[PDB]
Amino acid sequence: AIQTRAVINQHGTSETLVENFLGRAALVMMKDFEYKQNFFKWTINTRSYVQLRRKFELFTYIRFDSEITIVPTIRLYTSYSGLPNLTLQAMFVPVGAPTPKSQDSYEWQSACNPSVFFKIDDPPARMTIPFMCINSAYGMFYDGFAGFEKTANGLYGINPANTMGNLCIRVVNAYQPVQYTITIRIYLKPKHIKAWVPRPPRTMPYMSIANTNYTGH
Amino acid sequence: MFCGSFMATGKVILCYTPPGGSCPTDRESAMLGTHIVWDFGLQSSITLVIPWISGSHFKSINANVGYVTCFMQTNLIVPKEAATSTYIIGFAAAKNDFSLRLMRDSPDI
Amino acid sequence: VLQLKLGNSAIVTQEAANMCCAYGEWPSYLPDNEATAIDKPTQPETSTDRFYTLKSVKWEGTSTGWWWKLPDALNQTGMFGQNVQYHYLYRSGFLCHVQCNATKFHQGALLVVAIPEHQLGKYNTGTSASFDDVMKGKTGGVFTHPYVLDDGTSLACSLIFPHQWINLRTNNSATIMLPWMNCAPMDFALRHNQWTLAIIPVVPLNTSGGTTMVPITVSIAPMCCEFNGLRNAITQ
Amino acid sequence: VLQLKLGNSAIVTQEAANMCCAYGEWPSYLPDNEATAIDKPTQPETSTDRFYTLKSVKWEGTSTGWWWKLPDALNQTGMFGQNVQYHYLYRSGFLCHVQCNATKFHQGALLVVAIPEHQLGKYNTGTSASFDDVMKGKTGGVFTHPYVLDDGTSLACSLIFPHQWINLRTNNSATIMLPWMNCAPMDFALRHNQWTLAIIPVVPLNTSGGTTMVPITVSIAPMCCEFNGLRNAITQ
Repeated sequence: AIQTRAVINQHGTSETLVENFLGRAALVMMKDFEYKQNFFKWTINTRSYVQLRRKFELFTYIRFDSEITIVPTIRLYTSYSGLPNLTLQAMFVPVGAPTPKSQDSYEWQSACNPSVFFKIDDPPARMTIPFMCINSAYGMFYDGFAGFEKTANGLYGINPANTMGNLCIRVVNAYQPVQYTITIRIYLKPKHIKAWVPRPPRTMPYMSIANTNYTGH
Repeated sequence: MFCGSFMATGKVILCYTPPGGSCPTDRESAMLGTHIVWDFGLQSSITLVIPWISGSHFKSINANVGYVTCFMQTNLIVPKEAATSTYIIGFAAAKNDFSLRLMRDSPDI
Repeated sequence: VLQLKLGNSAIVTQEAANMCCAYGEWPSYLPDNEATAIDKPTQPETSTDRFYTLKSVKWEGTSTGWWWKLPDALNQTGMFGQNVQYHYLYRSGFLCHVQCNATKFHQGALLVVAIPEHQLGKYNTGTSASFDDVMKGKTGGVFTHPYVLDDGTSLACSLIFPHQWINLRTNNSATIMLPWMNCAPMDFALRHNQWTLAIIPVVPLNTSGGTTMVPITVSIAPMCCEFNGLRNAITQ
Repeated sequence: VLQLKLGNSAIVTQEAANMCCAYGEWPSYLPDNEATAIDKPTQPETSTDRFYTLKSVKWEGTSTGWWWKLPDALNQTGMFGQNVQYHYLYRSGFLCHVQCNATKFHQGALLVVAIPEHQLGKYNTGTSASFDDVMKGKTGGVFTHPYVLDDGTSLACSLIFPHQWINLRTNNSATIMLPWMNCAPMDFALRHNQWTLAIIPVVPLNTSGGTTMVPITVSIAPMCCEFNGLRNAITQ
């Protein structure tokens, strides 16, 4: 209710660079799983949260490299004996490879899927995912269909080339006597960001994750 | 931009109040301040150059930084065949001297 | 189409911009050779040199005319009006601009004539015009006998004064610039009127499907304002 | 004996004219390299750069002191006061002159100290000073505990600020010139006080056959006034 005014002195424009605008490491996913689904699985995408989705949708094509940081926290259940230093495996599955179906699955040993073995009591794991798209840039808006046949006409705006891959995290020494609950936080920091064809910002609230429908308010 | 008929004519007063002043209440107050006597009968569009604006976040809210006001100098004159009602649309932009700092989270969900 | 930018104000006008200079003399400041015999004035370059737009008048089919006496019309308006109330000596030119808004189906002719030292008439009486008759302010006066120009002269011969013709089929704007018209270097603004801008409908306005309204816009801007100094040091 | 001529005003002062410059910096206009980041101001060279003489105060044997906060003391006085009410941004220096009139049989010492950003104290309470306590206008305030300088500091250490001594047996006048003291290029005059001129009777005034009155005269003159522009054209 106080109408205060201050003299503003500014100089320089490096702060408003698109590299700095989109180069902020933000939460992209956060999931909790129990001792025994039994593991963490999530396909990498930006549209999970409204803020980052709106930030990215201001442009039509963005090409960037992805830096992923995994911050695990462990909370015990029910006597107490301390927080175990469980080993964690985080594996990136590209778009052309199968994903595991269980904790003791065969794809955990694949030599073509990058894997990071890190412990709870260590600094968070970190790896960089290069630009891994068929096209030269990601497309946030697709005015087209995947194919010429049915069961694809129901997927409008979905381009298979726009998928970023699957990230799977498990606990190698999962079986423990008592219990534990593990929370995984994924931080994504785009790097070498380049963007094209800016678009009007989104105004109406989102109605779905992959269909740009809109409602009132 | 005045989106009226070709023969529609008239005048308006486009006043600009510097920050800290009071917005005009009648045409006389508008004429005494900085203004342009826009005649849309001849010029279909007009351009205003605001000298400077400023603001930030400090409950504290930044004070007003001025107003842009329009008053109807004459009455609208149209032929019999033309429509008796017209419309005006406006646009905004910034110059090369604009700047921003301290990137934050936009409230628009 | 151009802009008549003058300091803080601007008017969108037509491409004509003939800008008839009264007696072929641009307004100018009082020369040094004549300023020594009287008190030295201080010139306000701002913001008295700006366009003051009066309320638009209505041009109907029975209008006789309108006259505005200067600097009486601006004696109580803006910075010029503020200045004349505090300085007892005044000297400036003028730049009067008249604009009309009409369709292509309207007709009528206006005579924008600046009459210097126009003394009012008061037809059919031996008593001079009262103070209320001459000092009409920014509202202005209305001609009662425009044929005789309200002074016993003739409107036919009024073209000897600086005048501009507005013919609705040819043009819609007029611009007359008036220099200092006085027999003395400076004069008192609150009691004497150097000029008198008059608009007379020589040819009546007429139409069939038109609005029969045709507003008229008048704008006056002092050109080279001079006032007696009010902050001269008395030391030494 | 000389004259302190400044535009429209002049004061007859003594030959001392020490003219202590605060922190050894003459007041000056805001430099171009710093004016690009903010709105460009327009400097009034007249008549804000003139001496404003307040009503004389009375120096008795029990006086505690007087303080005047700037530009609050001049916020409603003359052309400066008129300017601050219409422009929302202000920046200027100051030139404070204090003169005392006393006979050769009078004694007493005054400390004319200009305290920057002097925040008031309000002894023995947890509540801040009200608006009426700080903005006293041209009347000025009166110290209640001059020993602690009404802020919890010490008058003993107040000599670190720009100060001038008035010793009735040596001199009767003081002159302190203050530049722009702020962390921002320009500031709002109606809500913030950059300086605070204070006169404190360190040594009480005393006499036997004197008048016990000894009036004190205070004069403040803005030096380089700057205000935000109010007549910038919006065309083009």
